[PDB]
Amino acid sequence: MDGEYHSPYGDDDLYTVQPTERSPRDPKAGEDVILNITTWPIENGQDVWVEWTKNGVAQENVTAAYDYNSGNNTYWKADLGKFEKGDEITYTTKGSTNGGTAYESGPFTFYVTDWEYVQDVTSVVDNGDSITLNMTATAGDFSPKLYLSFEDLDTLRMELSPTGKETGHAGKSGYTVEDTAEKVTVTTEDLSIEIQKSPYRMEVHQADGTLLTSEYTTANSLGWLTDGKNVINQYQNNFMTPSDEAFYGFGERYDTINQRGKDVETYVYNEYQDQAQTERTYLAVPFFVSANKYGMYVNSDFHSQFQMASKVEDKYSFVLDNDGDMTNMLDYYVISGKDQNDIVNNYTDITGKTTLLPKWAFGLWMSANEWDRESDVSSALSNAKANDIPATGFVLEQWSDEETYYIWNNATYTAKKNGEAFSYDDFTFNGKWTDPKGMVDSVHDAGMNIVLWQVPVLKDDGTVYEQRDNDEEYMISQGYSADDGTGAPYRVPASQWFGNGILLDFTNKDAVDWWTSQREYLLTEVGIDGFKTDGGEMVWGRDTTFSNGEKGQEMRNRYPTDYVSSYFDFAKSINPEAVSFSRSGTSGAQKSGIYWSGDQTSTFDSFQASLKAGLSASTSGVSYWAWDMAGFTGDYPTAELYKRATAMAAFAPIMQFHSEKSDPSPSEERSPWNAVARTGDETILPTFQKYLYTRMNLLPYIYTAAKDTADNGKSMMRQMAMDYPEDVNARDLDEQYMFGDDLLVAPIVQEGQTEKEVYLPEGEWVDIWNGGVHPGGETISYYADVDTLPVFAKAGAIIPMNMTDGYQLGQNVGNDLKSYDNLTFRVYPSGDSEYSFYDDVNGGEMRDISVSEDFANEKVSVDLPAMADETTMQVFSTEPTSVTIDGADVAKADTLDAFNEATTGYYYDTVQNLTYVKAAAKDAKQAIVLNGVNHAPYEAEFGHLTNVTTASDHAGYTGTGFVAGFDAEKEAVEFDIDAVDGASDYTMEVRYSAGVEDATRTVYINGKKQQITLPKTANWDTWNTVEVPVTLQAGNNQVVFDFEADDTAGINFDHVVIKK
Ligand SMILES: OC[C@H]1O[C@@H]2OC[C@H]3O[C@H](O[C@@H]4[C@@H](O)[C@@H](OC[C@H]5O[C@H](O[C@H]([C@H]2O)[C@@H]1O)[C@H](O)[C@@H](O)[C@@H]5O)O[C@H](CO)[C@H]4O)[C@H](O)[C@@H](O)[C@@H]3O
Ligand SMILES: OC[C@H]1O[C@H](OC[C@H]2O[C@H](O)[C@H](O)[C@@H](O)[C@@H]2O)[C@H](O)[C@@H](O)[C@@H]1O
Ligand SMILES: [Ca+2]
Ligand SMILES: [Cl-]
Ligand SMILES: [Cl-]
Ligand SMILES: [Mg+2]
Ligand SMILES: [Mg+2]
Ligand SMILES: [Mg+2]
Ligand SMILES: [Mg+2]
Ligand SMILES: [Mg+2]
Repeated sequence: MDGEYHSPYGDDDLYTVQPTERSPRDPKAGEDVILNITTWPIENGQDVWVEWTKNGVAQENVTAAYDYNSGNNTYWKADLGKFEKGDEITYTTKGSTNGGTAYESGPFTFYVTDWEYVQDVTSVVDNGDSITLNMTATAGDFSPKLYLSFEDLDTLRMELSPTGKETGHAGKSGYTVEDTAEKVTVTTEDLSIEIQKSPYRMEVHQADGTLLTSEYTTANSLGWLTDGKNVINQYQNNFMTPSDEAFYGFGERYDTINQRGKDVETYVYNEYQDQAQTERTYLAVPFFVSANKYGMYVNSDFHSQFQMASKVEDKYSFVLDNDGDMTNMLDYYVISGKDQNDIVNNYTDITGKTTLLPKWAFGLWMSANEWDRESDVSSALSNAKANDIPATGFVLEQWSDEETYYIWNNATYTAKKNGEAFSYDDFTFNGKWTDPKGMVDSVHDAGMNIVLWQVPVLKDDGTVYEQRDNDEEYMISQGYSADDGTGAPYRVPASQWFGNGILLDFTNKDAVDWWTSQREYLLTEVGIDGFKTDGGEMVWGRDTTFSNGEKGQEMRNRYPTDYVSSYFDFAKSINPEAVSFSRSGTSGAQKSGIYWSGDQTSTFDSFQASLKAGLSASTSGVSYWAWDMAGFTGDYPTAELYKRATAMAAFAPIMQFHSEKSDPSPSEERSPWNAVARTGDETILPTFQKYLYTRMNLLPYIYTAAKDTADNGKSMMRQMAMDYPEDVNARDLDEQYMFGDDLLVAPIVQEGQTEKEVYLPEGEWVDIWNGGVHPGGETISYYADVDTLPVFAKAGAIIPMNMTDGYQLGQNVGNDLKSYDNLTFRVYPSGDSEYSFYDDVNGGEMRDISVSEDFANEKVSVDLPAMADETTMQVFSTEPTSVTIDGADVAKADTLDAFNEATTGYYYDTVQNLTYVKAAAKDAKQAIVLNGVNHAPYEAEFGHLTNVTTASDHAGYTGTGFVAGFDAEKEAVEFDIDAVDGASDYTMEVRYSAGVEDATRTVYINGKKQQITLPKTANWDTWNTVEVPVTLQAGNNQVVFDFEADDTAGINFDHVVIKK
């Protein structure tokens, strides 16, 4: 016998076990305890046994029996039997061959547990800023205490002390209590908390009485798992949930946006590519938002399992782990708010606000693992320029020596001792990187910023490399690693990524200062702009111990955020414009930069999953989210996937392309120029350009939304139910979302699809590309070829943009971040709307713009505040008869060139139905009024057409053309028309041409028929308007124009306008 081995918890992995563990790891009462033991080599005459005590009394030895052999080893099972709650078992496993050398493992101790639950509230003590509920338990001899406090008047905090020896924290005092013999009610202006005393049971209501959530119907819902003497290993609570409740968030989730029916694990993990299928994630957060208008946050870094109607149909539960410490209270919050986004804001009050990033973060980020030398970088920059791709972000991954990870590849130097930091001058730069500072300089010269890839582990694959060995030596001697629980440094389990490597203990300030000081020259001298801090999901083992005294169970989820946050703050301390780009974290991750969805494939299935990950991450407070556009590996994406992915990426929080392969032939770059090369489809380039340029045109709206995230907790990209939680059609949507406050984006995420369903909530929605109007409250069908993305503006939207003199979306404005070309505000008038623009170009002043729609009196008014730049309003309406600024008429410009050369004026874009109004910069409010205007036209060519087509051969039409002829039976044009101001009579203007003879058409208004006369126009190049009286009602009015048997003559139908 060369050895024996048993270790009850193995690596403490949630998904797998080592072959020498105890099962169950933590025995409960009535569970059979099995010890898996190994001996080597495989040899006859081996004896394996267990020496042990139960409650301090020696037991008869238990003999192990063989299980199987594998490799050089024999595996055995020793059966200890079942135990009762309270039993303390201590054991040593032993092996020997023929009475000789006994080898052993242990001693190991476990305490047998069982569940104890809250029974009744015996007394209530109101301390003014906290309330204590003294309770009885269903079993055992504890005297538990549940403390209630208010983090705010709409945010309830519960802290449970099973033994009653701990005390909860103070909160707000603005509550009242109505305590009676059978019940206690705690009320604030936002919540009503009703608590039955016997048995204890809590219901959380809004002040108006509406139920938010409640503990399970049978009570005894709240519990702890204990042996009654030494340990508390888990906590649980159970709640009632009706069949229709939807549950969002839980960190970044790849399988579904609605976790109803799932057992959700709060456990960070590095799962390569099949995150959806395994239901795993790098970024896990114990916070969810329910469409029933509340969120719940379990405040603990230990692993938890959320059982969302996965066991019993009307029950959800959380089971939270603990390390045994009986003084650790259960601490969770039930979070209300003014709306769903305010619930997220309240959550970030507790766990941390998003840190506003510099504007460069919101441009295109270019990346490819294959970029591994200076010539690759100069080529990327030249290709970007040759293809008119003004990106703002650049990433290097394969930049280092691949040993120390803070030294440029090929650099030579005099190896240092004692972890002393190098300076740029210490190195002689060779081969792939002859001048790193110059390389960096060239990136900045192109208007981009660079980040370098990092890991939180000191590599140790057993190979010899002088400087790495020097650092490992120093790190261990300073106690800069975490401890394995025996005085030795913690190493990542062997079979994992960076197996055998030593983690830097990021809880240890001195260790962090040392680790970062090795990277300092990169920021102070080389001039980088941040780090792509990869990995973090590397803490295994229960006995793993950190300088803060916490161990592995508690630190696994926290470690990656301690790591990311440590680098983020460090980089920023030296360079205020620095940005981190990471993948792993837990609650609080949002404070430290960008999170991307990790490693996926270039397929539509993966694209769908990526969108689910961004939507769930959003609800969980991680707003600055990215993904590898079109996937980073697998067979190269098809032109169709690359085009569909580019569209979505451009209308996402962070836009970034990337690829896995280190030295492929041909190139695996997910760049647009390489995509053209690989697919042979040259049309990819102008489509990518269109989207990238549109994003840059929208950068003012995007960056303002980025600031709203930081200040008010509203994520940039949001699942539909975050804005419409009561809308039954919005609950499960995962192929569209809101972007900023006012844009609805509906990416085509299915292969071969061109008929896109888009669910439109209540109100009016306008296609931002062409001015097509879509009343809300139904699912429409939008024809989207491979180059097209449905995007719609909400009623009342005010959207800042940076336009060229062309003034259309999709025109290249460049990547200048320090000035605007033509600062423009796109407006869709609807009642009174306001917007606060973040003018970062001019010191970050908030510009409060308001708009007052008054179509009933043919007017739209804009109150423009003082600005530092010339402004152009683009207002969706019919053509004005006049426009005033401060009561003085501004000049009408007949052409766009004339509009551009003017200092002030107005111009009507006939194709887009937009009135441009130009105002000069002034240190004073300016009152703009558009007179004689009506709601924009409903274009006939955008209507639902039956057996009739469009044309554009006779000039003077609005929109893109008109419906041509429309002169045969069963030919029809149907509009979806909104009442401008509620149910009422209105005048409908019908614009047409009838160059040959008088005509008539039949019109149906919500089923009510009338015939209209359309007299002859001078010729087909002459348009006329006819006014028809209609009665419209609230919502969507179906207005169908038909050519019936008694109708006559051909016309060209331009549009209809609704007015008073
Ligand atoms: O050759 C010139 C002529 O060609 C097309 O039609 C010939 C069409 O003429 C007479 O009928 C038309 C009918 O089709 C419809 O026309 C509307 C259409 O008019 C112009 O285009 C016609 C073509 O249809 C063109 O002049 C115009 O440019 C276009 O924009 C309009 O949509 O309705 C008119 C009025 O009732 C009718 O006169 C003729 O009766 C028929 O035999 C012949 O096929
Ligand atoms: O939102 C309106 C409309 O947008 C697209 O169609 C625009 C398209 O409509 C007609 O075919 C005109 O003749 C063209 O000039 C326009 O480009 C969507 O495909 C459609 O579904 C949507 O309703
Ligand atoms: Ca038209
Ligand atoms: Cl007209
Ligand atoms: Cl009517
Ligand atoms: Mg699906
Ligand atoms: Mg609040
Ligand atoms: Mg290369
Ligand atoms: Mg700098
Ligand atoms: Mg009004």
